[PDB]
Amino acid sequence: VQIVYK
Amino acid sequence: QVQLQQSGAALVRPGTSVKVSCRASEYAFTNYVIEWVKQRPGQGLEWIGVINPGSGGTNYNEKFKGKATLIADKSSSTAYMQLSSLTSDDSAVYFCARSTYYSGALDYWGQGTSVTVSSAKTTAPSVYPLAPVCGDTTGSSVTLGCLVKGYFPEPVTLTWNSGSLSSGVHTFPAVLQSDLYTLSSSVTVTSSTWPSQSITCNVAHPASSTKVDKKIEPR
Amino acid sequence: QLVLTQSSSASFSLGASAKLTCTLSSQHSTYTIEWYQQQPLKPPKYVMELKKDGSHSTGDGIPDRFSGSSSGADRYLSISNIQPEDEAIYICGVGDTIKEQFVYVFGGGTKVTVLGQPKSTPTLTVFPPSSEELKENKATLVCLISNFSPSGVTVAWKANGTPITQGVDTSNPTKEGNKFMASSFLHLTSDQWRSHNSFTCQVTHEGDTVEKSLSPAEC
Ligand SMILES: [N+]
Repeated sequence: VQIVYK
Repeated sequence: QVQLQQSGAALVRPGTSVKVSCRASEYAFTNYVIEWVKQRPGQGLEWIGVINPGSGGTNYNEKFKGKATLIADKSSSTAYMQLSSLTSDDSAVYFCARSTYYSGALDYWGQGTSVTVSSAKTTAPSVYPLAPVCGDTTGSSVTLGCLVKGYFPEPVTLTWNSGSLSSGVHTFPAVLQSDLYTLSSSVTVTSSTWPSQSITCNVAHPASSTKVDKKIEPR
Repeated sequence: QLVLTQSSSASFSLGASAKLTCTLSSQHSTYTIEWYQQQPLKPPKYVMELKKDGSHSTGDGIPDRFSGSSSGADRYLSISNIQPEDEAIYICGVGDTIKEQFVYVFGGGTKVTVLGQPKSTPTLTVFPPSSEELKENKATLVCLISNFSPSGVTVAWKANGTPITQGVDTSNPTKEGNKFMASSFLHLTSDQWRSHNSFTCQVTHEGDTVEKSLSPAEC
């Protein structure tokens, strides 16, 4: 799945 | 208003470094991240990287890993992108933009910083008076011109009769051919005004500490 | 592998309905994307976030003319009653975190043209070469294009009514009040200027053509 961590 | 304000236009030489600044205001600096976007002049957007101000963590597009260095200062609420080893490829508009830790939306964008990597040398313009060919002198109005050819860098200031001619003036932004700028300005007066009264364009090139006044004479 | 493919830069009538497509790479079918609007010489603006189910959340000052929808890997931006201000390049973006490494990628953009806009036809001013410049064995013909809206023009020079394409520098259109202005320069030798019957500056705008010719000949 799409994962967005910055 | 959420705002990001970047440093100004930069004209630098190949092989050099540049440092663009991105100052955040009216939002919590360390509750969001800063991302940087390249745009070459006729091309699409290219993503460079992101700095997490609160963590100091960086993520970068692989292409810019040896080119861009991203840093943020919490105490100044300011984000910086250092470009190294500048080639003419590095010549673009660089944007900063706000994003969240956990979603993709670049929701607010800086104004941008034009970075120009150029070798062009400082050149005073040749100024020419433009009078109409005889076919263009039989109207109720008459339009005169000024050609400012082969100058570098920007800008030039152009006025007519030292600013006493203000309406019916159209001053066109410069075209760039081979690292020299050219521009033209027109002024439209009633045919009863010229040539009976004197019309002169005043061209100053601050970079070369030069000014030229060209009187428009009938051809 | 993370790839955004945008449908072909297309045109819509003023007040018609537009449907742009941003298609995800097969394996990234489920992904949330962002739409961005870039207007002439403006920073990009965040338009919306759009999810697999077609649910969406729009950015600051985006009218409710803009909605989103999804079908498999396809992400759609729909503009109802399209306006002149909607003229822009629409760019999609998508984020993902692969190896704890975050990457953002943009599509190539879709240039959106709004047809049948309020039309102001260009004024041409064409200047011959100055005596001074001719004495230097050179000749710049100047075409000044003003008082037009919307901004889209092309410029063609003619020599004795045949195409001349070498030595032409044509500006982009820029704002001048509530209209646009552009300039074009045709660099000749003094012999080329003297040896021809006529030169033409020919401007196209919204299906119209305006032209202004001048001659070296005596009146
Ligand atoms: N499209």
